[PDB]
Amino acid sequence: AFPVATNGERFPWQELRLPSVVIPLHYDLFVHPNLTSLDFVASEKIEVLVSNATQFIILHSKDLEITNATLQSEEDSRYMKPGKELKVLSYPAHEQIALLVPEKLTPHLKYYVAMDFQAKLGDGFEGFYKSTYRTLGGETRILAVTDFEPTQARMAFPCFDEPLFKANFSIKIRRESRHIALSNMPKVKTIELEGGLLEDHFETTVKMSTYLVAYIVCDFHSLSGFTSSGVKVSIYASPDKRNQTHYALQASLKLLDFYEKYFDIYYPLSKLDLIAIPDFAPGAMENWGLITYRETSLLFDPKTSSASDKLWVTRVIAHELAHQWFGNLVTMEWWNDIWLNEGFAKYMELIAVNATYPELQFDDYFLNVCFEVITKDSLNSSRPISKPAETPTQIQEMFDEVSYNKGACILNMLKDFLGEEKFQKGIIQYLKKFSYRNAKNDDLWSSLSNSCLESDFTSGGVCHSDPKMTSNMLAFLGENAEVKEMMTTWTLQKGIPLLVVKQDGCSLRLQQERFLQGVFQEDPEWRALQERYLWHIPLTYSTSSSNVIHRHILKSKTDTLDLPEKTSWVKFNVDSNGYYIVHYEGHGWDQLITQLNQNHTLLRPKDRVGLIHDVFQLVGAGRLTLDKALDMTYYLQHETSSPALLEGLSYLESFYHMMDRRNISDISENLKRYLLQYFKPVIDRQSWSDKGSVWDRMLRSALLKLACDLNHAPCIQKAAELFSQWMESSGKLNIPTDVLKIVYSVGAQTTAGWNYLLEQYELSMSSAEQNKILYALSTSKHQEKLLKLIELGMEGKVIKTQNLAALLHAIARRPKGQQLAWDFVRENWTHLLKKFDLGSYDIRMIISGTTAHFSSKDKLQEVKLFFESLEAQGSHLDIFQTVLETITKNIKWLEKNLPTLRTWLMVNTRHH
Ligand SMILES: *[C@@H]1O[C@H](CO)[C@@H](O[C@@H]2O[C@H](CO)[C@@H](O[C@@H]3O[C@H](CO[C@H]4O[C@H](CO)[C@@H](O)[C@H](O)[C@@H]4O)[C@@H](O)[C@H](O[C@H]4O[C@H](CO)[C@@H](O)[C@H](O)[C@@H]4O)[C@@H]3O)[C@H](O)[C@H]2NC(C)=O)[C@H](O)[C@H]1NC(C)=O
Ligand SMILES: *[C@@H]1O[C@H](CO)[C@@H](O[C@@H]2O[C@H](CO)[C@@H](O[C@@H]3O[C@H](CO)[C@@H](O)[C@H](O)[C@@H]3O)[C@H](O)[C@H]2NC(C)=O)[C@H](O)[C@H]1NC(C)=O
Ligand SMILES: *[C@@H]1O[C@H](CO)[C@@H](O[C@@H]2O[C@H](CO)[C@@H](O[C@@H]3O[C@H](CO)[C@@H](O)[C@H](O)[C@@H]3O)[C@H](O)[C@H]2NC(C)=O)[C@H](O)[C@H]1NC(C)=O
Ligand SMILES: *[C@@H]1O[C@H](CO)[C@@H](O[C@@H]2O[C@H](CO)[C@@H](O[C@@H]3O[C@H](CO)[C@@H](O)[C@H](O)[C@@H]3O)[C@H](O)[C@H]2NC(C)=O)[C@H](O)[C@H]1NC(C)=O
Ligand SMILES: O=C(NO)[C@H](Cc1ccc(O)cc1)n1cc(CNS(=O)(=O)c2ccc(-c3ccccn3)s2)nn1
Ligand SMILES: *[C@@H]1O[C@H](CO)[C@@H](O[C@@H]2O[C@H](CO)[C@@H](O)[C@H](O)[C@H]2NC(C)=O)[C@H](O)[C@H]1NC(C)=O
Ligand SMILES: *[C@@H]1O[C@H](CO)[C@@H](O)[C@H](O)[C@H]1NC(C)=O
Ligand SMILES: *[C@@H]1O[C@H](CO)[C@@H](O)[C@H](O)[C@H]1NC(C)=O
Ligand SMILES: *[C@@H]1O[C@H](CO)[C@@H](O)[C@H](O)[C@H]1NC(C)=O
Ligand SMILES: *[C@@H]1O[C@H](CO)[C@@H](O)[C@H](O)[C@H]1NC(C)=O
Ligand SMILES: [Zn+2]
Repeated sequence: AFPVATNGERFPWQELRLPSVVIPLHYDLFVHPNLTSLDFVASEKIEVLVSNATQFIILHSKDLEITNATLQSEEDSRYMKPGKELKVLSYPAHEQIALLVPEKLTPHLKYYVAMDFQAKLGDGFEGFYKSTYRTLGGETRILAVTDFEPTQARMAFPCFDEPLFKANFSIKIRRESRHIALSNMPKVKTIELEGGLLEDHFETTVKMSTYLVAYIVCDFHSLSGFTSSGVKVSIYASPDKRNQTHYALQASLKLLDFYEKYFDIYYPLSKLDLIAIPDFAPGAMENWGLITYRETSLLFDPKTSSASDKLWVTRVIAHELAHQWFGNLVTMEWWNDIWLNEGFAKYMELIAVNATYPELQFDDYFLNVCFEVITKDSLNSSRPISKPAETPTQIQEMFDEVSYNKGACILNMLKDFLGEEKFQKGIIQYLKKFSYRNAKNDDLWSSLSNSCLESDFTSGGVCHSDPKMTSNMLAFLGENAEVKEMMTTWTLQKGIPLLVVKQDGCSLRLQQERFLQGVFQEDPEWRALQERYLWHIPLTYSTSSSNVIHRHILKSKTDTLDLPEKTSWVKFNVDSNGYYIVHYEGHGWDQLITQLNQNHTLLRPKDRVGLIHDVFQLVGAGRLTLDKALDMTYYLQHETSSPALLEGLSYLESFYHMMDRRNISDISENLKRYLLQYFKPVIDRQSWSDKGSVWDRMLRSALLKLACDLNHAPCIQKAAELFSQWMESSGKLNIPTDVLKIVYSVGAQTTAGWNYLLEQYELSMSSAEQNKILYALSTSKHQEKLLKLIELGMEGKVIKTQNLAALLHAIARRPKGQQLAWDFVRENWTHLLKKFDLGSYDIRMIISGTTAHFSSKDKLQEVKLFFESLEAQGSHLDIFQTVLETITKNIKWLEKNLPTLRTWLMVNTRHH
């Protein structure tokens, strides 16, 4: 048959997508939450318009007791005040309710749908839920906060919980006298009810999707300032943490300005609120006018927050602010095109931080975003940027490295192609065109391809007003359709192309092929995954003679350009701005490496980190033996650009940790030696201080951490000295932030230090400190402590459970812990599920956070079996395949190149 209701009747409607016959225009929403009962009583009146006559209305509701349902109208006199009662049937399987009407409704007539509902405050990071913080005095205090994206709005009021059903919202909220209440838009009025309660009436909203509605009740304080635009920006936090909001304010004002100018679009609201929520699963959520954060994302305290931390805090404020346009002013049509929000937001981070905090050096850190997402696009299990999704759980999965980074990287790839100007003018022509409504994937390429430059040029020139037929316009319309084709290739093909370059004297044979990790070229598995995959890759290259940047658009599977000067080497994808790996056949890889050991300044600094990255990724592909990737780090002795230095190193440091976790002592013991010597010079220049530039500071941290993990006797001596000095000061002497984490994890290696550290985790007012303390706590050798941390996190009283996920991962990466963590997950999967949504980001990082590092044929089968057991019940996530392929990639990489690592390091000890 078809759906059956809770009362055992029927649902008029069978799909989980909603019906487009009734569409909502306005929500009168009223919420009265009682915070000492931990429940809420609410009501709502939805002005709807029906386009096609109907017998039944369909909404979403979940875990919501509905206790009254009427229908009124002022255009259809049958439902004239008071109005006839409706009868509701709940179909909990699609999270839908059906309101059933007495008489067929009239097309083109507005009705008001009214419901009273109630529920207990949720206790789990979604919906309208409870949250606790700690005061400085030791008091513990409660607030209630909403988190809705993507589909939990339906858990706090009945509604049409899809983006595109955009409406206006009117919120009134009732509160005790000791609380305040915030929501999306500033408060108009506060009427005093008679018992002493208060009713906050909020300015009603501009048209917006449901997942963005927010309300909060709490007792936070705030610092306020104004933009040059006239917005009141206010950072809200726990009373005692108010100090820590100053930089949030500083940066968000500067940023909100920048965004307004760059988009040519004012922020539409009158207020903008940043609040720091103590219990909060995401990094932060872009509620229009009321942005919510983990404290670690928004709060900054200078005695304890690191300079990296400030870069982080500046990044997420950049990101959420960008959503005000990309997300709220323009929302994706459906969750397939979620990258239309996140992709653009991740990218604006870069332009906006670079624009407003050049000192934060964020342009040298953006290649990590692409590099990370690349190692997941090197597997078959990867998806494309736009993929269909229908159930809640699929939608949540849609928020991943792909939706965020691949989207942000191909954007930055597009910009280099079109140029900042022509890119900005296409962005404005899109946010302006789709303001207050929705846009699908294609719409974005359309307005970015039909972008005009220098305004309209001459009004009556090359743009839409009274244009002039010229052989430029036929190539402008031709170049416009060229780019709309090329991008659509990037957005619907999974994976990332690898371009093969062969230099045969003035002749370069270009080949493209999907890049694949843990699969060789001579294999049965490889030429069947080269199915139909072909991209329009906009190439770039500089030769060894001239610094000229040539630019060709390869649209074929083979192609040949002609080199005129025919010189020493040729570096493709200059500055690395293009989403693709280049591998040189012949002596190409050999010419470039010698160039690095001779000068190395003959290749621009981005070219280098691209090479370093490209090189090692290609031994993952079998296309290069490991001794040519290691041979490159020899020039790091002279390397002066910190980015290249740190990429080089991490690769080396990855290996050391791969050698531990297994017992590969002799190799691990030699990596330790090839690092501590041969990078001794640079390590020895490092201050134990916060003095220097941002990359100076970052490199000190990176390096001093390296030597103290490798038991380098001096470093561990000095970090100990600072630690006991700190503890013998009862916290009176300050440790420089940049060695703060290193000192705690050196001190943690003893039960004293450790127990003092755990005791001060519970007393610290700086969640930046607490986070560093946790890491240190996690680095303990005893499995007694490690497990106590784990259980403390489950409880959620001492270590708040929002950290459990990340805690498990710190433990599992370290050898004395990888097993404990993996055992704990399997022995508790059911229990862990009651706390998190399978498909929540928290679950996906517990699953891959304890399995991804595995690299032996035995562990693989534990997992394939554990995953199989999960699938058996109501369970399935894409992370299952990606974990497997990754462990596989590691097994292959170990057995193909381990003897070469072993032998390379042995050789090096001979020559020096
Ligand atoms: C969430 O729900 C909680 C309860 O679960 C509510 O808290 C209660 O709120 C009600 C109403 O605000 C309170 O009820 C009133 O309490 C008075 C007693 O207060 C004493 O306080 C001091 C002690 O220092 C004495 O000096 C004083 O004389 C009292 O002994 C009663 O006397 C009240 O009755 C009289 O006054 C009212 C006020 O106008 C009149 O209407 C009556 O006719 C009557 O003459 C009244 O019963 C109750 O005390 C609160 N309890 C607690 C523990 O706080 C929250 O208000 C609610 N919050 C929200 C947002 O909904
Ligand atoms: C629901 O939200 C929409 C926004 O998406 C509201 O539309 C906006 O309505 C206002 C006022 O009706 C328009 O303001 C303008 O102000 C100047 C001031 O003098 C006036 O001269 C203009 O003629 C205009 O009214 C605004 O342009 C409009 N914006 C959009 C995008 O439509 C709508 O009013 C909201 N509905 C309710 C019931 O609140
Ligand atoms: C990060 O911010 C800096 C600061 O604006 C950006 O650098 C600037 O980029 C613009 C456009 O790329 C430069 O304009 C052009 O410069 C070249 C240099 O010769 C010139 O020939 C062109 O005709 C044009 O004037 C601008 O000069 C440059 N400023 C500086 C100080 O370098 C940078 O682009 C930003 N990065 C990103 C990724 O947005
Ligand atoms: C690796 O290649 C770079 C680029 O050629 C080398 O830097 C360059 O070194 C030469 C000297 O061998 C410099 O020449 C000098 O130029 C000044 C005027 O600019 C002139 O007045 C002097 O009499 C002298 O001829 C050249 O300027 C310099 N390039 C830059 C940008 O400063 C680098 O030294 C090479 N690495 C080596 C040789 O180890
Ligand atoms: O950016 C957002 N919204 O626009 C945030 C997440 C965020 C905020 C600031 C950042 O600098 C980066 C990411 N966000 C997602 C959701 C609902 N989906 S979720 O599955 O529960 C989930 C949470 C976090 C997820 C994540 C986190 C890193 C990478 C990939 N993914 S994914 N709510 N807020
Ligand atoms: C909703 O109503 C509209 C308009 O009454 C329907 O649109 C008509 O559909 C028929 C079907 O072939 C066409 O021949 C007409 O030309 C359409 N007219 C208009 C004005 O759109 C629509 O099919 C109805 N859909 C549902 C699901 O009820
Ligand atoms: C539903 O509305 C009617 C209107 O007369 C009211 O009497 C009734 O108490 C309401 N139900 C509730 C508040 O649960
Ligand atoms: C916050 O700033 C004020 C002003 O200097 C100071 O009195 C207070 O002690 C500060 N608190 C912290 C934790 O820095
Ligand atoms: C690779 O992915 C494709 C499409 O997602 C799928 O058909 C194929 O089964 C995958 N490879 C393997 C070995 O299963
Ligand atoms: C490594 O080898 C030594 C040699 O006996 C052994 O005692 C130790 O337990 C091994 N470590 C692991 C993790 O197997
Ligand atoms: Zn986002």
